[PDB]
Amino acid sequence: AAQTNAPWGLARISSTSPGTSTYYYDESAGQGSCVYVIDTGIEASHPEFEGRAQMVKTYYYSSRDGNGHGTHCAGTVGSRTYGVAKKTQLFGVKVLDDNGSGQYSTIIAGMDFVASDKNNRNCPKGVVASLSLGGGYSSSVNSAAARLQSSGVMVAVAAGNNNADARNYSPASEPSVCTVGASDRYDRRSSFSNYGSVLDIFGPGTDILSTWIGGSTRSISGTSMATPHVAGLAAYLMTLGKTTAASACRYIADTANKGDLSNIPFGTVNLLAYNNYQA
Ligand SMILES: O=[Se](=O)([O-])[O-]
Ligand SMILES: [Ca+2]
Ligand SMILES: [Ca+2]
Ligand SMILES: [Ca+2]
Ligand SMILES: [Ca+2]
Repeated sequence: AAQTNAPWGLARISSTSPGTSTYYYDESAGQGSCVYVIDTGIEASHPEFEGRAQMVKTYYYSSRDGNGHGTHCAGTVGSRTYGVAKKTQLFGVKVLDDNGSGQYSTIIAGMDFVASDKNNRNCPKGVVASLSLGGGYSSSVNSAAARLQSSGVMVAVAAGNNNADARNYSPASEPSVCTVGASDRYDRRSSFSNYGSVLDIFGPGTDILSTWIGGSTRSISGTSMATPHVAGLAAYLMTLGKTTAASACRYIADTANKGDLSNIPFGTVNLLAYNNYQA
């Protein structure tokens, strides 16, 4: 399948070269998979989600996304226009308040929640969790992410936006999950992207168009935007039967575009998420 005039990041994930604008992907499109977006919520009523999104948990007075961040990330996972995996099921877990903030205790509970809640959902092709969030190093937060992964969920987490080594941030620094850095449309490391040995992969993260609250769209930047590209890619590849939740991060690294990013510090992987889709 071909989506013309796609957001650059979608075109990038199905290309061996920067500078194209069509996204190519197998029409299965992540059908039968599920992606949990653990964030500020998801505006499930957005036409872009086509009834495939729903809120399943909140720790606050509403399950509504009063911020936009979670809706944007969910859009990059699975919206019809802005998403990687255009037929996946999206589940929102609101661990961040409408200011985009959340206590680590709440974030941990949300991860635990997903590990169990997947047993209440129909996801025959597998389960992914996307965590576009983080803060300073916490062994408890890392352990929660490790448990979620161990439970059979492909966990993708943002590296962080500190232009620093991700070793000092969580859940970025948990080795067993998929830690995602950000690139731009010219295949440069995004100016803000964290780096380091713990990164597994880069995805598009600068100037990413997606859904926003109030039935709208906007372009924003962050490792938060790169992460859902990788989460959606995992769901897509799992639906194709090419990999599993336990092995998807490694598979994505194996099959990535290699050596094509600039300003990658010595000792950080030079790997850009790629679907290797061949019609
Ligand atoms: O190229 Se675009 O319109 O910023 O995705
Ligand atoms: Ca409500
Ligand atoms: Ca450093
Ligand atoms: Ca890892
Ligand atoms: Ca290893």
